[PDB]
Amino acid sequence: SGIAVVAVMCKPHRCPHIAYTGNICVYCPGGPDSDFEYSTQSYTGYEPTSMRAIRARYDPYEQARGRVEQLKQLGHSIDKVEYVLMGGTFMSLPKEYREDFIVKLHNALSGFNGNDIDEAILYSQQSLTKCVGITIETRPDYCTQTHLDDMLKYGCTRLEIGVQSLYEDVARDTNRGHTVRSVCETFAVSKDAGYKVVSHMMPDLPNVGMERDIEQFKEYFENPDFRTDGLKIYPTLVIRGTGLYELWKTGRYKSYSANALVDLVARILALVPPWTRIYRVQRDIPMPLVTSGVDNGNLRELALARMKDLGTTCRDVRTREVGVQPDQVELIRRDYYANGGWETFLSYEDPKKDILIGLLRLRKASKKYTYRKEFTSQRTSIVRELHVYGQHQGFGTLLMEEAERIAKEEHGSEKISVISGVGVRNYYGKLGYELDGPYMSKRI
Amino acid sequence: DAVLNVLLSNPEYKKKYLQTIITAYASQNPQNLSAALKLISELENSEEKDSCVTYLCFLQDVNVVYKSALSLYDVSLALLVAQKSQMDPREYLPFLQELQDNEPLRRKFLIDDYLGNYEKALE
Amino acid sequence: SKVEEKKYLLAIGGTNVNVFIASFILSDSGIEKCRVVAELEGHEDWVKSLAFRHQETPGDYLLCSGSQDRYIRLWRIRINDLIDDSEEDSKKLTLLSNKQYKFQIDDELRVGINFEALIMGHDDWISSLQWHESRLQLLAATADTSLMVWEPDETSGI
Ligand SMILES: C[C@H]1O[C@@H](n2cnc3c(N)ncnc32)[C@H](O)[C@@H]1O
Ligand code: SF4
Repeated sequence: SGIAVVAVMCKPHRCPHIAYTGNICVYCPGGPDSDFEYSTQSYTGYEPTSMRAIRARYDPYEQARGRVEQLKQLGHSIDKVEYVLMGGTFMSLPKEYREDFIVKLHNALSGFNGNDIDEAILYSQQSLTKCVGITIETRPDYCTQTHLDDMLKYGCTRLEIGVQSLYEDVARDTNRGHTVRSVCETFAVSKDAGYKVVSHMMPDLPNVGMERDIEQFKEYFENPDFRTDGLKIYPTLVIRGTGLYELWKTGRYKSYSANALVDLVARILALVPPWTRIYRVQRDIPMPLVTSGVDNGNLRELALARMKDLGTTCRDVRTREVGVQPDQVELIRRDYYANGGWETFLSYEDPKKDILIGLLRLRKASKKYTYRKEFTSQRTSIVRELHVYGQHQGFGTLLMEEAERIAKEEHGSEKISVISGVGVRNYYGKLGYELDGPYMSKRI
Repeated sequence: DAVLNVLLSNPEYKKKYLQTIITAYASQNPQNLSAALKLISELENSEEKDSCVTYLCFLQDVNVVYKSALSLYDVSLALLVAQKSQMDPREYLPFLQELQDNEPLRRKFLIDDYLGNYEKALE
Repeated sequence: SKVEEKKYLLAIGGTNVNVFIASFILSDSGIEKCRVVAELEGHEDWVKSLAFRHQETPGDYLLCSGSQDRYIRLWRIRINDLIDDSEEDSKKLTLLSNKQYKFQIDDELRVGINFEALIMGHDDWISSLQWHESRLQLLAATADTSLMVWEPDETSGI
């Protein structure tokens, strides 16, 4: 089996930082103020997801339903689907459009027909084709206390922030619109609300040279400010109508050769700690559109082969699973400090074959943060995801048995709380948990 | 055998731990399914024939259980096994109906031609 | 719908794989003895539409139960003194799927609900269900812009 990934795009709109800056990001292609016909921001219209959107005319009930039943004409036999939103700055849209968007995302699985956001998720809880999560990408200045609890009502569990640089000059000179000391503060309120925080990083930006790229990513996992649970490596591509195309035209910006770039990402993956995953090493842009930058579309395996003859194994949690039988497994945990709280990473491992079975995240709720009403009347601890691959069945109930014993004793908590998605709310109701708002919690 | 040596002696051990007796037989190399499916037929109190056969058909293929439930000559037990077997109900249910109305000794010849117990059929 | 003087039957459906049927007796002021008495299994997904057929034969009529597993399972409700008695020592190997539900409303009106037919197809979820005023057809509307009439043909039964 597995998890079905259905990607939808919202209405093509303008970012909200075009007003007070004067324009959008230097490297961003596409959008309404471009030459691509009827394309969402940061897209070209020639992508296999972005071609299903234009034929659907961005109708969320008809875009998602055509994608779901397409994947079962191939015969994947889907019953657990995780939505992901992309394109634009979805939380910058008007409030009466965003809530009606998410409602028809749920109606394509349940069959309920209505417009109340507070009632559509209740019908979606007893659905049989169920939603395990919704990924919504946004900007770091749109994760305030007003926006983070709107995502809890929508059913969102994972959110993605474009960081793309850890230097102050790069976020200024590329007209990014925020500061790097501001994104390290909104990571803290997001992880204490219970979200899986994934960030985006971009090598080969302007004015960041070859050597500055490797101390950029060494800092990203040594500093306890960031230490997130995921990355999407997006190397810089020069596109036709972008802002950096004129820098390529007048000879004031040149890119990497495709022997030093694959050497770079063979060193970046060497520093990846075992609690984070690398979703993408490059993005799906058809190479006839791109002028300079990445030549081919096979940078993933060319990076794994380049670290074969360096002796270094990429210990990535996207790489280290069954995809070879364990025959045995141990229980280990890892403890790191991330941006205000004590994160732990429980997993079942084999140190010989280097393969993972299950994993879990858990966080002590800090005191400088955590504005939520349910997490203030007493000292609580937040479990953030459970993710078991595939007897080989009781790995879920073992990770919940251990995360609860470690919360009463070592955290000293009176309540444990889950950020389970709507379709998987019934798996926790059997284990003694009860719903209180967005969370599925229990007094210890 | 040693597990079955203790909890087949007391009357109260086969009350609480009646479900692990089903695994204790059905985990052997002789595969003693005929003694597991014998003590199910004596369960007269409630619907626990349903809750035990749905556990015996998980750790074994169902038509392997169906042919063994058919062999101990009680036809009402073989009906409950066949409904769990994703078979077409137009095939086995007419075959089970012809076996019901005959005489008992008439049945024990008809039941053995199906399975391959030709000498046991001939007796 | 109604049965014969004041006794009604209501058919609840939604959000699970089963069909709920209740009953209540009328009175001069309101109703009483309102309770759930049946629990109809057989489906695989939610039940989107269900409707009663008019009582053509006195004491015998049908029941359509459309659902979200693309199936349009039917039922059949009979009356007092026509119950199709079963479970006798000369039993018929009853095939427990056709287990012939049975209850009483108060004491003097008891019914029997069994399974009748089962239809595949429809290629997608079905929306709305309609019977006919006189004949024995059935209209079904689906979610893939289709609309088809179902009819029991002769010499086959199905
Ligand atoms: C919306 C996502 O798209 C990525 N993104 C934006 N522009 C480019 C480009 N030229 N090349 C690669 N990735 C890009 C951003 O880093 C953001 O994470
Ligand atoms: S990068 Fe993100 S924000 Fe900057 S323009 Fe492209 S999409 Fe809008």
